[PDB]
Amino acid sequence: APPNLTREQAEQRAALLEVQSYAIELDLSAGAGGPEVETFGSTTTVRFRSATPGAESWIDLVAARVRSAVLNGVELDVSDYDESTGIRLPELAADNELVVHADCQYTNTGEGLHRFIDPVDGGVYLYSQFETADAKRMFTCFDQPDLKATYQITVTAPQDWKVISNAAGEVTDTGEGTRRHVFDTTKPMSTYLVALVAGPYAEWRDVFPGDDGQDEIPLGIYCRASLAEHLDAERLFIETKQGFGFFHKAFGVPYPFGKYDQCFVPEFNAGAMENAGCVTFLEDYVFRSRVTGYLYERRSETVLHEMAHMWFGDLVTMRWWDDLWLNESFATWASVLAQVGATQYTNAWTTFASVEKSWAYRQDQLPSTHPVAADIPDLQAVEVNFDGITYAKGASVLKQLVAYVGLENFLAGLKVYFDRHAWGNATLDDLLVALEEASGRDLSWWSAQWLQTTGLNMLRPKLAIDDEGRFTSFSVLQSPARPGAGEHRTHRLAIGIYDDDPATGELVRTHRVELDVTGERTEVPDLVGVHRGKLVLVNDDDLTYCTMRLDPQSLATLIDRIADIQESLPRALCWSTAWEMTREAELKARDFVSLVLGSSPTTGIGAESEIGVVQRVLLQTQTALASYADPAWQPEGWRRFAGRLLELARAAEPGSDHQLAFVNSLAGSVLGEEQISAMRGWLDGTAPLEGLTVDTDLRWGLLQALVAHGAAGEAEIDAELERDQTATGRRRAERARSLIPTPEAKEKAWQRAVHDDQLPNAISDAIISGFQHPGQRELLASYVRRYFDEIDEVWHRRSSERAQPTVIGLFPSWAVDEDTVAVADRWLEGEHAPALRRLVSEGRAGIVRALAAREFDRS
Ligand SMILES: [Zn+2]
Repeated sequence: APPNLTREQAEQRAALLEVQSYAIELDLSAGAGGPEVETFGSTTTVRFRSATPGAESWIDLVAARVRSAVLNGVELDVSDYDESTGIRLPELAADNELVVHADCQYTNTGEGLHRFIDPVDGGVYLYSQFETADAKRMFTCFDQPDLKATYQITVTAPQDWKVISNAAGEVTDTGEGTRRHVFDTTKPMSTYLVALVAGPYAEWRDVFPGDDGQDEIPLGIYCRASLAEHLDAERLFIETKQGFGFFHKAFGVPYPFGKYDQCFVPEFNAGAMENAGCVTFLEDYVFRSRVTGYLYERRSETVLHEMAHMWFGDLVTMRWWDDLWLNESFATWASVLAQVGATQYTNAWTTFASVEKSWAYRQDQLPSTHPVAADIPDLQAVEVNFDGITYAKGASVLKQLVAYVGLENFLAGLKVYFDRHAWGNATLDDLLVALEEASGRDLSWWSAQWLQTTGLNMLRPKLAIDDEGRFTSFSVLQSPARPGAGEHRTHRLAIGIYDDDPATGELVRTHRVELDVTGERTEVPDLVGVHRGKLVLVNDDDLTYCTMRLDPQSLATLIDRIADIQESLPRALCWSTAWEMTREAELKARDFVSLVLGSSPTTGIGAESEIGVVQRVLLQTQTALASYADPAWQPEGWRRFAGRLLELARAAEPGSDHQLAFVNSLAGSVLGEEQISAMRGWLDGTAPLEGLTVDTDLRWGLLQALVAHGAAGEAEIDAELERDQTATGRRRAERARSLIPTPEAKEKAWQRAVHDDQLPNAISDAIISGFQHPGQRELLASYVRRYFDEIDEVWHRRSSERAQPTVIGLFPSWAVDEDTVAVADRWLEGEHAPALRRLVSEGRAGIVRALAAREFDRS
């Protein structure tokens, strides 16, 4: 039970102490032994200064036992030691020295010095993970980011093992089964950035050739042995080299640490870690299969994300953890800049927009949303106060800060900031000021608008044109931020005009204006007299964080010309804007489906190069068919859609994501005779779609589609169960059982689902998962009113954790009716648990929204 350091405790210790250097010795000789090994030898010698001689302080440590601890000559009383209390340090001198001999535990969790035995070759692999505060599990330290120091690490290793750390080292053979690894003293670092990576790791090497004031850099890659066959080292070294050439130009600071080693470590909890000069990666980035291009891009971004930290995080580190959002956010942004600037992934801002940004917007519109910047009063707070929104929205708003300051200014203040604060600590405000100095902007209000609030502002353009089509006036209307306080933020955004390219007839940008948008209305005089083209795009370049609307004329053009938009970022914004206008009843549902389907499989989404956007659009199109479309037009809608899914898939590249995407969409769609015919053929080899590999997942999905339409019965599911029985498989089979279209099958599920008292929680969700379908609306009418009637008693019956998914999942979002809305209010009358009402409220709103759009579609 390690200590929950508080912001105050850290501030007080930071006030009093200044740490100079750490000397660490570790006995890892017993490490290559078997599971009975539980401890290792950690001897820490720390030199530090105190500015109130005679005061009492404390140093952090988490160990099995403490052999001895000797402050300034005196042997200290370790009899009472507990990890939650560390080591009190009374009678401090002005200059102190502490030596501590202890025995630390290896771990099997993510934290501290983690230990793993490869079940295949029996070899033992060690790695460390110290963020936020696990450094104390290896050595004695003041474990808080603002007491930086240099480290001199020496390890005694089994002789088969390599030992990688922050700095480069030298090895001398001990000839007793071991080797001794002495690593250079490092430059100053925080405790959680210290690395130790020890084992029989496969090892490559390469070097980034030095240039432009940047010295050469020794690079290496490591991974377990078994995994070494699948390591594309060549590729990784090219992407590492692209990054090092980019970042020192951009930042104006050469790589601060000596070499750059990157290790792929087993059982890694956190994906990647930016230990200085020793970056760690989870094993999923070692591609063991023919792998999709999105995975390469994602991996490329991840490598770049950690490399960025060398400067921002490792060279200048925060003071306390409430700047953790800024640290990761900046890195996220820097790595998309690098990808676009120096890698093959020149479409990176598009990916960012459809993946991280879209996700941020989705989260930020729910009632769960919270601001980026949270108060972090103690260490435990970090884990609960910063979540995905923090990071997804953090990156997106830092991108807008870059736009507002201006990129060249921003990069210019980065240099001031890295030089001003290098090998030291720094706050948000320390960086806002550097940026004020570089650009003359006033950012005193910025955090209060963007980091401390929630919700999105809408931007709608207000325009007028003359007989010639040239703007006579152009204003941007900003709406209050919702959900939230309702403030109007300040944006730097661009506006782009798109017109036919005479040579190709494709929509290309013919004009671009940038401006500060402020308050509830902003004028755009740079557009007066400019021809309005065919498409007017506010928030072009996706520089700001908002909800955008298209004018009526641009909207009409889009329906018939979206695939002709030459660039992917503008084309992705319109896919986004069209869906948001469908959600809000400004784009008729039927007209969104027409946007999506296009004239041909070569127009609309059939033409979208971007896999992320295709997936989202396909998913959103289904949602528009099931809920926003009008019942009269809906039967046709589904046929048109499943018709197009089928052609799109029978046209896509063979192992392509796009081909897979069209299959998976067809799977969840409502099908006609041919669709079922072809799909049935795909599970069999009767008529395989070429290149379409059918794994269990896809096979199960295809069957779930077959079974859901009556084309496949219980027997068909049952045999697939013989083909595969797994924890995942039972669930997958259970979902199929629930989908069969018969009241008896549904009746079984409601009771089994709602009422399986003794059913595993895995299975409950899988029983509900298949309980709904776009095409069984008639088959579910009974459960509309009964869910409301029943839920009360299950809420009182089941636990908090179990009950909420059942209410959310079985909420009758399939019945979009005034009747069902009326029933929601009817249920709403009786007093019920606030948490139960909390769900019915979210749930009811979805039905209401769907009904207003159902209506606009009729309009
Ligand atoms: Zn990060």
